[PDB]
Amino acid sequence: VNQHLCGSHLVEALYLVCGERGFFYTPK
Amino acid sequence: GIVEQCCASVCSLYQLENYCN
Ligand SMILES: [Cu+2]
Repeated sequence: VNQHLCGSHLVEALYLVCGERGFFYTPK
Repeated sequence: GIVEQCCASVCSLYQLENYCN
């Protein structure tokens, strides 16, 4: 399902999705 | 980009996978 994700809620979602792979958080 | 799109618009968890290492 589609997501409305701002601020810290976006990095939680990144953490969940990527897990041990890790991720980059790169705003504009 | 993703940070803006997810917040200003909406995004999918599949779109988020593009940001995994
Ligand atoms: Cu909140």
